[PDB]
Amino acid sequence: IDERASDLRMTIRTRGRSATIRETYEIICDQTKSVPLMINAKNIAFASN
Amino acid sequence: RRKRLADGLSVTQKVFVRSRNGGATKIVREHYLRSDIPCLSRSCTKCPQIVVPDAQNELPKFILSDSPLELSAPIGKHYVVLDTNVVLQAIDLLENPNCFFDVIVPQIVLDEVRNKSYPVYTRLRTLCRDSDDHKRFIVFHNEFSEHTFVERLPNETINDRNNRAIRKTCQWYSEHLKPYDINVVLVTNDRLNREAATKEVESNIITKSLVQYIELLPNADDIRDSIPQDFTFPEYYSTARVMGGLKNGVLYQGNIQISEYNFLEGSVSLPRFSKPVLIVGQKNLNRAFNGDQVIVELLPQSEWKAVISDKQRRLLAKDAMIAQRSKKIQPTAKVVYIQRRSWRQYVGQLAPSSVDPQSSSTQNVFVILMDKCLPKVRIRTRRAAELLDKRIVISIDSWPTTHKYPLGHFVRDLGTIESAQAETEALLLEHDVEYRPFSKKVLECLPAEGHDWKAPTKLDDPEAVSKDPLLTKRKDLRDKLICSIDPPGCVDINDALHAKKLPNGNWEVGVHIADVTHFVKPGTALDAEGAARGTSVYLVDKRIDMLPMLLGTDLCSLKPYVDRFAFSVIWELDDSANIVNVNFMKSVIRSREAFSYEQAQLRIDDKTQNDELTMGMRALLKLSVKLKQKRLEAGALNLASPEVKVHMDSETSDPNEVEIKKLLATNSLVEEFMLLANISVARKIYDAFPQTAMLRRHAAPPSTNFEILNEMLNTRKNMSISLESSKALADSLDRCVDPEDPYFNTLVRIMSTRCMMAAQYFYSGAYSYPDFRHYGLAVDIYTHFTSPIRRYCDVVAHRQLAGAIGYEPLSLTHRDKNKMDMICRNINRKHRNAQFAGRASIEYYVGQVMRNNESTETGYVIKVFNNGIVVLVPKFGVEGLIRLDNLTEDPNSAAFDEVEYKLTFVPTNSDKPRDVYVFDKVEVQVRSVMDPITSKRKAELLLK
Amino acid sequence: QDRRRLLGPAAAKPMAFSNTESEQELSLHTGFIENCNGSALVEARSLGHQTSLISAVYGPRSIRGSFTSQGTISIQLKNGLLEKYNTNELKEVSSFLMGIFNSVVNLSRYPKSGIDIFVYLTYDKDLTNSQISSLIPHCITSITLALADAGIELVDMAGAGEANGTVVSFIKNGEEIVGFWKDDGDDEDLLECLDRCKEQYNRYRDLMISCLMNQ
Amino acid sequence: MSRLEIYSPEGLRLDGRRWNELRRFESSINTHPHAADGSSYMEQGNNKIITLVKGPKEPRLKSQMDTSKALLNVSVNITKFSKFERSKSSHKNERRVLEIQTSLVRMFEKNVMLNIYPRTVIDIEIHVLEQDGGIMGSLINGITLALIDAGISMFDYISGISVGLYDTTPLLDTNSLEENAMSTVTLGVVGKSEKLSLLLVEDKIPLDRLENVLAIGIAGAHRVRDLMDEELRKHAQKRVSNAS
RNA sequence: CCCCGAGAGGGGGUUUUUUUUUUUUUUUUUU
Ligand SMILES: [Zn+2]
Repeated sequence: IDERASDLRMTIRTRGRSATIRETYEIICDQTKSVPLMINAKNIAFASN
Repeated sequence: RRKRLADGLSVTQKVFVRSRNGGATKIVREHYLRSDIPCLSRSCTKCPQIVVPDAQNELPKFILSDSPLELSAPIGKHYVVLDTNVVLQAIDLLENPNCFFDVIVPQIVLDEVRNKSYPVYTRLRTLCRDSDDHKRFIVFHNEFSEHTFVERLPNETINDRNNRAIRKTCQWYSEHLKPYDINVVLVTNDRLNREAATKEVESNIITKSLVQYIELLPNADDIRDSIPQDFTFPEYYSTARVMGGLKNGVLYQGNIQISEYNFLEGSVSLPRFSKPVLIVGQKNLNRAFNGDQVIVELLPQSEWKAVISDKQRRLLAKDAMIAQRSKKIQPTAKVVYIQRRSWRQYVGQLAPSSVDPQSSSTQNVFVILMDKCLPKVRIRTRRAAELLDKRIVISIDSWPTTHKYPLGHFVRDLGTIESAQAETEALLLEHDVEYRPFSKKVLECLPAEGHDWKAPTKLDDPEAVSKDPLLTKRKDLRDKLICSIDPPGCVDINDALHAKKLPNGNWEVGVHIADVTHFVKPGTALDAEGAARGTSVYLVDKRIDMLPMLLGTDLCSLKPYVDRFAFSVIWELDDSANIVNVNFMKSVIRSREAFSYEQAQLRIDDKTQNDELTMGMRALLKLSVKLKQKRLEAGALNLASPEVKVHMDSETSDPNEVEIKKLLATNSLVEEFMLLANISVARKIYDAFPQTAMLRRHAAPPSTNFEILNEMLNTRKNMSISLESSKALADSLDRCVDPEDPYFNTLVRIMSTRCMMAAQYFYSGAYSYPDFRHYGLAVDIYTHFTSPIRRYCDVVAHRQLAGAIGYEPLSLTHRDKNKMDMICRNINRKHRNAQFAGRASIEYYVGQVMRNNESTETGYVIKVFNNGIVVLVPKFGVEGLIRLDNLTEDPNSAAFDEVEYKLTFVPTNSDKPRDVYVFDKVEVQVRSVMDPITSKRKAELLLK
Repeated sequence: QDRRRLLGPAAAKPMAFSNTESEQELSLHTGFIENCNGSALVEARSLGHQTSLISAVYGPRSIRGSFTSQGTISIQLKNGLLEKYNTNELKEVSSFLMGIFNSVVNLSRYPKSGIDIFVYLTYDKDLTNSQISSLIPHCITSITLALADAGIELVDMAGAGEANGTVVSFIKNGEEIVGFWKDDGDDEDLLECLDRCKEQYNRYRDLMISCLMNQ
Repeated sequence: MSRLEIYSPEGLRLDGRRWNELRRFESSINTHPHAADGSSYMEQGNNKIITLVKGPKEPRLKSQMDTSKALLNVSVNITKFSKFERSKSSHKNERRVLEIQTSLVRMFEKNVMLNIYPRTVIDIEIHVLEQDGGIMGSLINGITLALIDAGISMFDYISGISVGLYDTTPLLDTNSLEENAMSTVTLGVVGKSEKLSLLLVEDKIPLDRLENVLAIGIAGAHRVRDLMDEELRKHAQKRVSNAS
């Protein structure tokens, strides 16, 4: 995520009272870097009928 | 194009664009052009022949007088047509009883006023609706009339078309009223209108600029004062800018607080920020008032006290939130727009410093507003000598960047200062209390019989049942022995009690409340005004009723010796005051006797009378003690604040004596059964309407409120209040008593009352069941029901109970969660305004008693500070402030210990270091003096 | 979400990434799908864009709807694994392809029959570190191979070419045109496009015949 | 809570009409001769409706064929540009629309003599070009006119109308603004009678006010019937004059 | 009950697949 994205909370008003929707952080995927999936290789079964 | 219909009606296309949320929408509505629009004039002899009846089969009334205010030629008799601007600016002058009697308000004007100001539009409609034999306002639908309707010419601004539309109406009115010799005067400040008239190509029209028109009236001098009017503030932003700012998280709106201790610093409550953002400076406050909803912009971090792009401003916002958590430096801002002004008519007095007695022409003066948190206003006037020592009403016109002070013009002359008439009237309208007499539309909702109204002898009589089909549900309790226990001069009786002993050993207790619902019906103007007032205010002087005198003092009032309708609640309870069952029913009763609290107590005391009535009165007292005891055991609170009663001499109108009201056992008698009635009704109405039940809750007091009180107690008197439970708070408050001074316990009680949360009305759908809790009474549920006449909340409760028992279906307005929310928020505000106005009334009269009198009275120190002390005088019930300068000699030698709340100093008439702690009983010389700046009668106290 | 598929949780959001003339060669295979009557695999690699699409012909099979002296043909393009196109755009190419093979397929030999041709845009990689125009000639190649592999009579080997957003399909040694497609491109460049596409048409036709014979 | 004068003390509404007056009601017959056997273009206020009646004709599928009566079908196309704010999604399969189509069919099944057209199909296509309140009533009038133009036998006219209830007051022929500010009742009245083919109440109405609202609607619907009948005889008379 | 021959002949009365869900503007009581 961006360190300090300018987009913060969004204020929504009710009938007299006020409320603030929580700031939604935009998650971004790395273009290059990646980690392998952690599969329980002991559990991988193969199919036959 | 334009199409002609069969009725002689026409239809065209009204198309406009409305911008919403950055959107552009083309709105198109059809616009019908009629031919049957009445002029609404008494003189007219053509319109009544073409007029048609309303949905309710009622022809509209022609109200414009056939002989209006006659003015020097060539005006003669005349009607007044208003412009949009003159309405927005001088609405106060338009409500003045001494001018503007016959006024025509064009539809196009009414529409523009509605869009530009909501409130002014309502006040203008009220003038139309409220018309009498003194003032007459109408609304001529010029846009709907084919004769007066004009359409936009090629290359013409909407403002010029509308001005031409108004001008077309005046011409139509002029030509239409020629046979009746009634001219029309167009009151307008606009430059544009005159040019079209100067040519006078098509028709003539008399138009006077607001000021120019006033100078043509017989009473010009009496109404001229009501005419609305390197230093430079930064201009407010344009409207588009702030809407985008709020949406982009750059600008923020909230309510601003400005303290009387510091006018150069304000603070706004923002939702995104934890601690309130400070606003330092006079340019930064930007002509903002206390309580105003303002839009603020965060100042650079270098402006902080103890950017270009929107991205940096949002980063600044985040740095501001961080700084608020650190509590080292606090962020500041500046107001750049005023969303909603808290402006209202303002009461003040002319400052003698800015008025020159030698001047004969018009001069500028200053008026000191009664609000100590508000600046002064400039006034243009000629009668500066006649308004010198009087309470006046003024209204603001503008506060631009290039003027150091706001500009205002006078509205009314209330009266001289320190007079019962002027002070009471100023007192009421400052706390927003409508004291004006009920309008004709209100009084018309009253029974046609009048004061000779009477409950039917037989509840099955054909005539009576024909008029009232609900009369069959009405129970008959006229055989019961009902009596009312109220103060001496009480004419508006709400509650009535009785008691019988059932053959099974149990007691039959009946609380009977005035049946106000039977007279006030939802939708009527009577109900409308009733809801508006919320509650009737009680003063020593007068008594502003919530309902008309005919209704509240007689028809609904449970007077003795007469048959009166009532909503009755009957219990069957044992000797230990335990409810076995309870029934609610609308009934008809007849009060045996209207006792006074002193008169009722003596009857019981004597042992003189064995009469069935007195035997029942004694029984009620026996039940009340049992009932009160159970509440105390349960956890009921016992707070106290017995305010003084201003005795008035029969001989002299002016007040001279101040006594204290004593609580008799009859007061506890009535109180206990009123509470019992309210509780049972609350349970019943909530069971019937679980989502819209008019109830009343009381929040539990926070620990923070008592931490300061327990601090002073544990330090000085070495005591504390538990706060664990209501019963715990009551027990610890009860044992909080000093043996050397009995009043010490009373002082703590009246002081621990100030730190209680305000009880409020609400509807059962707004909160959950555990939130229905009433802390001060220790009950799970509670409501107001016993006083319909003086409380509108009871009226709602009555209607809900009637639907609960099946007497009559509950109105839709009391089953709408939205409508119920508006009723509750209103009566809550009216309730606060009632008590404040009531306490202010006591303040004035007591202040007049001590006006020219000095007496050594008993005082108690309630607040200790380094600038002085605050002592309370229980005899007069007035708190006073003794400044350090007038407290002792050599202010630099005096010391204040916050830990012990002790203030040591050397008295002016002595030289011995005296330590004055808190809660101390001290001798104090009382004295009253009106401050030459605030014009408020304050009580200067000198200790001894 | 959908009651016929498993699309996972609704609050989930797809992963979005961030930042921190040329000769053309193609590969051809036919008859590897036992499920249908005819199938073809067409793979092309050039510059910064490779394409692997699969065609499948189902027919001639029964037609419920109406009597017919001649045969009826339907073509449907399906999006593949990663690259995606608008459904409208796939429908448009389908219509363009229907017009072409309604000029080539000997419909007279298949009364009251239906020939349903499917083209799967399986793997279309865009490696540039309306793109649909460059895929059109490969579709025609796949459908032609699949139809011939199915045993459906063709008047002539229909092929095509693409040049600057212009696609034109030829038959009869490039003498005549069975379809013309043009998006974007330039002005008065018709003659240049026709020549360049005919060169691709000739090359594709030779490789197709070579595939239908030797393989 | 409405800040606009829905019903002013002067007895005038936002558009200028009183309580009791219908909105410009302009009918049009034989508008699409090359597209349908019967056609009508309705303009009731700002409402604009094209109605096409195709049939009686051969069913496209023999599976769906009744040997005792004709099959009556109604499809309402509320266009995405009918309302000031363009709707993003289509309304073709919207439950609200399916109910409308079903409602209209159930109305005319008991009016159109389907029994005299066995082994045929009557398809009614409707296109709503513009919408501004009382769209259901306008849909009813459009079908009745178009069916008559197609020379399809029916027992009587079916006139549609809407009536709002603002507070106590009853408002004939309400528009979009009035419908958003109060509950409305849609009434279909058969001919000049007091019999209702369609009674539609979708919002809250007090039980005591309902009978009076019905009374207003029936009276107003009778006027709609007269206007429809008037315009129809006018179109008829001219054709007779020119043909004969 | 229906069509074609003048007399117990003949011909017709009408069956089956395709594509998901939203929806309008400072406690308490009597005053
Ligand atoms: Zn007139």
